[PDB]
Amino acid sequence: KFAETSEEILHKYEKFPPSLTFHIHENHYRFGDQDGVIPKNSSVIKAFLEYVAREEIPPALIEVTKDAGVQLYEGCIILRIYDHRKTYTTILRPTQLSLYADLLYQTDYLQVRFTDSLSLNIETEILTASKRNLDLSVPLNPHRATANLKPEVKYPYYDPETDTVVHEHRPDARGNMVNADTVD
Amino acid sequence: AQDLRNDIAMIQDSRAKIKLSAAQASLPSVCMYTFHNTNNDLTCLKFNDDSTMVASGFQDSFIKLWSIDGSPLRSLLKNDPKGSRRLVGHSGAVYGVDFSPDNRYLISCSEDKTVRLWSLDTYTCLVSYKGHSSSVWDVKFSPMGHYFATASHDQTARLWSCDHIYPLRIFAGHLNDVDCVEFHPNSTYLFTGSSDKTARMWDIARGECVRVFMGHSGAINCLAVSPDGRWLASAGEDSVVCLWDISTGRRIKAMRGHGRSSIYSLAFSREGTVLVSTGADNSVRVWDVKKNTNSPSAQPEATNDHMSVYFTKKTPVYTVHFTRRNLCLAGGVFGG
Amino acid sequence: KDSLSNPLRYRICNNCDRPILQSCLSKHIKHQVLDGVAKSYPLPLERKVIMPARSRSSFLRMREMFAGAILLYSRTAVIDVDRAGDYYFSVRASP
Amino acid sequence: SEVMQETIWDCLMSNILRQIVINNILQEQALRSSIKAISNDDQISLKEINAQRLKFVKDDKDIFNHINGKRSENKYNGTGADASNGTTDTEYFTCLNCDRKIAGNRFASHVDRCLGG
Amino acid sequence: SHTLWSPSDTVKDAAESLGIFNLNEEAAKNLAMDIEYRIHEILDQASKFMRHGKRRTLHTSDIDRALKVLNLEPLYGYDVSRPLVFKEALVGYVDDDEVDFEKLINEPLPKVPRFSTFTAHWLAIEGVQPAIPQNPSPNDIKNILPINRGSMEISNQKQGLEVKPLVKHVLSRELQLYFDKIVEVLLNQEETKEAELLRNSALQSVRADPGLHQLVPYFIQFISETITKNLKNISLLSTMLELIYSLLMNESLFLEPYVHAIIPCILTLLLAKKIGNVDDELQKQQQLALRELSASLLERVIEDFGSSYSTLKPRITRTLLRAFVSVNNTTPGTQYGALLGL
Amino acid sequence: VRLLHLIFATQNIYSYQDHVPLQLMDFAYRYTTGTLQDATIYSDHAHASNAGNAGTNAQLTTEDIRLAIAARTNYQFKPVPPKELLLELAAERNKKPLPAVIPTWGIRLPPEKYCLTGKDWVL
Amino acid sequence: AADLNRIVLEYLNKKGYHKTESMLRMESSHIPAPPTNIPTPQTTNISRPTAPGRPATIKRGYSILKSWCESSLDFYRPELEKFLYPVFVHCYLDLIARGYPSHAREFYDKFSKDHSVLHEYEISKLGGISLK
Amino acid sequence: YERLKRDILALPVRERRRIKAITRESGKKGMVNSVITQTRQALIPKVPVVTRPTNVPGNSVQWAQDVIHGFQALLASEIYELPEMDNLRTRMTGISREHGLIGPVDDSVIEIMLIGLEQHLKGIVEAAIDIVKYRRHTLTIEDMYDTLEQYPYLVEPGGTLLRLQSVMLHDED
Repeated sequence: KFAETSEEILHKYEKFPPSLTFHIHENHYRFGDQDGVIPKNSSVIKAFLEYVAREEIPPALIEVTKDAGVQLYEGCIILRIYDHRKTYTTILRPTQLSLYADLLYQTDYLQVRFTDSLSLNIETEILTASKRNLDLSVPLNPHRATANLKPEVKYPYYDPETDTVVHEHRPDARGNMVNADTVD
Repeated sequence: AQDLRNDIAMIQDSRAKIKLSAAQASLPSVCMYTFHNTNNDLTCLKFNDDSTMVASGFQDSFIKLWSIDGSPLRSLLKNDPKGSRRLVGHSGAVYGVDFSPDNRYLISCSEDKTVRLWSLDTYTCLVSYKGHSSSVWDVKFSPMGHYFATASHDQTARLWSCDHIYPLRIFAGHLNDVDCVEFHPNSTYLFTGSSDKTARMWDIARGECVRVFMGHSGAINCLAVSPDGRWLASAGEDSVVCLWDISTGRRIKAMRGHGRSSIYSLAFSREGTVLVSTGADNSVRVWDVKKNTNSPSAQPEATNDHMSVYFTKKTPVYTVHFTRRNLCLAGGVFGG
Repeated sequence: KDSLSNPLRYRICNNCDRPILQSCLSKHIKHQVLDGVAKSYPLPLERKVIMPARSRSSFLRMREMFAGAILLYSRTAVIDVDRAGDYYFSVRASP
Repeated sequence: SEVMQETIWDCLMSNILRQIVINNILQEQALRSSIKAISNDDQISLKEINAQRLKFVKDDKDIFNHINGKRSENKYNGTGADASNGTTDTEYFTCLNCDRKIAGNRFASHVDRCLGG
Repeated sequence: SHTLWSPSDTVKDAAESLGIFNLNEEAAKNLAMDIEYRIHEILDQASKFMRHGKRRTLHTSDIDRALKVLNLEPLYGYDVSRPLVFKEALVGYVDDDEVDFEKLINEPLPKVPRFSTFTAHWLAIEGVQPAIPQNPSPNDIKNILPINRGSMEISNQKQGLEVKPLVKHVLSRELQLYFDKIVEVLLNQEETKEAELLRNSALQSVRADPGLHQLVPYFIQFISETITKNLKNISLLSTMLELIYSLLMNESLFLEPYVHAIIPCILTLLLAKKIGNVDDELQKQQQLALRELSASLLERVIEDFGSSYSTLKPRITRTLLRAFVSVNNTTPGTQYGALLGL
Repeated sequence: VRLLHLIFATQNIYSYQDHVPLQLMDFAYRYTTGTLQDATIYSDHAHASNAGNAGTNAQLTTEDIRLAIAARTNYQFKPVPPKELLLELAAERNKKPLPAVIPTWGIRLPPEKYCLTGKDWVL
Repeated sequence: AADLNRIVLEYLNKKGYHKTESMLRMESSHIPAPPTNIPTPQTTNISRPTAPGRPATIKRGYSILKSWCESSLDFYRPELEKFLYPVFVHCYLDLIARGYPSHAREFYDKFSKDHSVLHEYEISKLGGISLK
Repeated sequence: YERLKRDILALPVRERRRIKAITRESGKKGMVNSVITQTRQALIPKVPVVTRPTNVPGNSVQWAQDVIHGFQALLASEIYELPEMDNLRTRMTGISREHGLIGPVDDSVIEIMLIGLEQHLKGIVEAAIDIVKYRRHTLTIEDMYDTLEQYPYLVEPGGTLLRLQSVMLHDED
């Protein structure tokens, strides 16, 4: 019953709203019960959208998300986007920075007698193993750990005329060429 | 393939009790290589693949290739006219060296945040590499070639290729220095071990840590992987070898021995039946590994899982290399 | 003498199951101080923390965005103008 | 003087060792003759000597099984109810003062109310 | 006070050497605190550099580098040679003075040591540790018991005396039965159509399979028993020649220790001094061929193990030529084998 | 100093060379000199120096020392493990794909003009 | 010890996509892997040098044939020398019909110099053919 | 050696001082030495809120609206130019309130700061120019990494150098 998959997390973990719904109507950006609105402010929401075009939850949701929802609201998220040109949804996941943030907001209380570097370290040895009971530990034979079948090669040869030759990959950038984009 | 099928059935009949079943333990042979006259100016050794050369990285930017069994070390050129080849091209001490499994190249890390590549048909550098902010301890190839990895004091590890000159991936999960790096036999995982008394695993594509193993009051220095994909070895200043299972994240066994000294190097068999530790208490220590594991091979007549210990003439030992065959091959220093 | 030298030596009566001590059977049938002190655990005065402006700025920005959106009200510290120079401070934790 | 002193110490040491070994061999010969199917001695609930090849009574490194190798309740597992596999919660004692089966974890509280009478 | 490094005099010495007077006590306590922490800091870094040089006796290069990595200024002027004194001095004690100075001219030349060259030997053949070459004797009983802990461990018919192969407990319960299956499938010798097909795959199994360095000498004694028990069966000697071609095509087997015990089988077979060998239309139609196969096997053996021994090819050449020229061969076939082996 | 050996005993390093204690004590002297020097400057700064405006009287509380040390560790003294910085930075690197190519059983080098060609250097 | 179980279970209680069912499976980080086997080259084929992000076996079989023979005894040379060429031309015909005519050409003129002392016109017989 | 060492340490009269240093020092409300709490406490914004036992002068109440405003600025490295006064002033008030001061920056600080800044950067680029050409060229990133390998005393480590070793991309990408 292993469930630490990517597409299966969306296919099976569906049909229930612990989510955060987004809202778009081609000019504003919104999620949840938001009194306000976000315009095309690339200082913020493009940092968000960069992550959400991938499947990573940003590092920063966690503490507000935790203090907001007491349960049934975490582990991961899915976001509810719907256009006005349909409705769409797609999944986001941790990155080990979200997980390290899951240790930070635990530090605003009991800073003393907490053995931080010990306890909050050993916590991860259990958590990381428990999140992931699906690893792929399976070998396969090379030509190097057996015998009688070592192959031949002809790149590092010795011409009679020239000294030796090698394998060296191929760009298109030449010398005395245009350096890069404009200065703006 | 009718007679072919009958002969395949005959091979299957050989499988019935004519083919060996267990391949139980087998106590090893050894051949030692003590390096005299160095004034302790010597960090690492490393042996070849087909067991013809042994390279030692000194502490003044020097790499002194040695030839076992003769002096054929001559270039293919017309110039460059005994069997010891010295490599320059470095600024600081050398801490790790590794060979190419096609065995016409060589890689060598240092404390001057360089990684460098050498040929072996001209004994000559080709490339320099720089993406690291601090000393690089150990550099190891992939089991297949093409990709190599490094460990540093910058509390991070970088996985390189050989064609591209700047790193491809950077791995960051250590609250102290990453002492050692190794690749699991599929070549899609890396095991870092550190002075923070913890060990970690990484997906080269992902970047981020699949598993973390904690124990071992003390540092870490060397790691090993058993060929079949269950088993990693943790060796550290604590002097207790720990065998770890990747899926469990909890050590299957805790081999106890080796007095009270740092354990510098270790290795498994060709078929995972046996391992070997190798230490600074002037002793090597063969351990059985299947005494209490999921394959309890016992074969009956301080703690157990300890077949034999071979002492040396006041020599701290630095490495091993199981050959294809039964025997080990060792490297130590200090003579008497 | 030597109370744990051997097990309790007794027999059991087959009539009433009582454990009987042998003598009762017939009647029932009828310098280093400084090493221990040297545990100083020294400390520094101040430590640096490598934290640029950009990382914490993006973090804090997105933080207060979500904080004003879902529910100052964010999770903040509290430092007094006096008796500062200490190293850890309390927190408001206002929801 | 050293050789004579080592000789005196060795006579003291060997006599003491022989006395301890005689006590051990006789006790264990008595236990084996008395109980031919000996798997465990009487022992106590408190752990004795650390487990060995002549460890009597079931010793669990994991701390979960008793001297007969059986589960007590060292696992707080379950389905949120009926958990423990039924340890003392699902046991009962017949009270002779009122003729009722009483849950064993409630015998003390039952006694105070029952013996009142 | 708080910790080590008593700030009543140490920090006082520092400040009063600077030229101040007013350092409150608690300040100097805290200062002792800081400098002690910096000490532990640099010390751990130089340890990190220590255990890469895989040494223990921390030298000054360790701390010098450990400074260079902390973005901290270096420290010059501390040479290993010309050792230290810490001479005393008293005032109405301080225990400090250095009286190693007053030089005017130096004209000494340093002497170069040998280069770093390596000394191989042999150690631990098959579990047993020789003491004859450069090794220890049992003198680690005198070592300090926390350190170096734990300790478990006549003729050309020799295969090993310090290994103790007599006790039959080492092999296994499994391995005796495996060996029985092997020998029984070998010594079958019933038909000419299926028996070779029934045994050849076990032959080609021991050709290539792992962990066989436990049961080698049992195998050796068994096959030597086979040759000394019987001389007539072309079948058994053919199978044994092919078996030795098998054991030598293996890749997971080390066979230095036993060449000087397998040579006699090949030679006593290749000569093949037959007391009988009656005329049977196959006394020589293949006996020559069997001798030829053994000779080629011999060529292989000498070509392989001609580096770990020098006396072998010598001994082999001497044996065969002594058996060659003797007119009392009593048969041409032995001399033919000698000729085709030479 | 014997107490320096006593401090060595805390880390299981009883293999010194006897130059280390001289050297580390010299170091700490240098360090604390600089420290309580610039702290004295700051104690002057609170005492409002220029080319004659007031006197210079020393107290040297702990706050000044704290100031004089935080400036040093502003550019020295390997700080707490900056994990979060590295995590985000490495996620920025750990973002663009692998090459996903096959050099077909050899080594693939950088192109010449990025390779070195370690010839005898010459003018 | 048990405090770690307490705290991680409270954590997983707060993680809304970790219910009580699968949190206990999360506590099954104490069952290890089964004893598995090493991939001998009996059944499992080789893999190619690639990336970690997801023909010519004929050539390697012929390489086996030319390696295992020459590494054999001297008695067996005069008979396997004639076992070489026919299977070579057979496997060349097999691959050039399989659909890799370029590969066929390359390992042909690579291994055309196999039996040049016996066969003289056959190299011209098979050199004037490229396409299926 | 250890026993003899302790005995010789007792030979000094400081055996008494050595005997007293058994407790745990920093007799305060605390000095934590962990990592994560240093980080967090060095990450959240602080707030200089004040007491008032009898009178805490200043005549200007403390605010943390200023800290939010400071962290919200379009700081450098997004824009392509060094910041003009106003941005820098808005960022400073934030830092001063966030450290535990009060009172407004007084419009001369910003200018001296800009001055020191442009001096800094002229020094750096002069260094790189001294690298590339000895006596029509155009400069790259690698030359600046070279000169920040040679001269690292210029820049304070942290933040940017690590970021500098994560921008050196290869040609095709």
